[PDB]
Amino acid sequence: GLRSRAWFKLDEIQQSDKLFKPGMTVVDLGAAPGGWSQYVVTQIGGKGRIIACDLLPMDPIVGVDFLQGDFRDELVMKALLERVGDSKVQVVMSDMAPNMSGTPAVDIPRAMYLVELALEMCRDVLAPGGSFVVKVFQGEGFDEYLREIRSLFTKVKVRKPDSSRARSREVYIVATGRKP
Ligand SMILES: C[S@@+](CC[C@H](N)C(=O)[O-])C[C@H]1O[C@@H](n2cnc3c(N)ncnc32)[C@H](O)[C@@H]1O
Ligand SMILES: [Hg+2]
Ligand SMILES: [Hg+2]
Repeated sequence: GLRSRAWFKLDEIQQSDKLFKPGMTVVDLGAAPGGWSQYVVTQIGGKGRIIACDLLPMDPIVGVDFLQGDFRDELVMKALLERVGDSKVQVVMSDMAPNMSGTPAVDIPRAMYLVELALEMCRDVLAPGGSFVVKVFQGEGFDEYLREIRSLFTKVKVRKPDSSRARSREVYIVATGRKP
């Protein structure tokens, strides 16, 4: 196809939630191979920019500062913050998901650790009034994580893009209006 399933899931979210606007600065976590950043550049235009990260390498994209490393490493955080600088960040987006073993009592804790890391970076860099979109799986830990996001944002929706496989346990929490 011309674009990946991931690209289509974000297009569906932009259609439903209107997160991306011209000139915004966006953080893209678990960016490889680049669908979400490629999509966001079409919305933020050439004057916006993205600071992206993945364990895997990916093709460069004009307007995207891409750092390849393990987001679980405190060091990689430091380097990502170096690319953000004093730019205000209007959206933090995360599509990170772990290598899955196939056993939920193992895969869910691995996945929840990454979205907890994504929320901690959101707390640290997202500007007041900003948005956070994160891939999360149904199951253990989902209720508490959603409650925490609801306490930090003015509006929160749980989206299941039509492009998301019906068999997949994933959903996307879409939060807008980061509270003061
Ligand atoms: C569903 S894919 C991302 C697809 C991407 N949104 C796109 O549009 O191409 C999930 C990504 O999370 C990344 N990931 C998982 N654990 C990570 C970690 N510790 N640090 C950085 N990226 C991680 C993976 O390497 C994988 O590329
Ligand atoms: Hg990275
Ligand atoms: Hg936040």
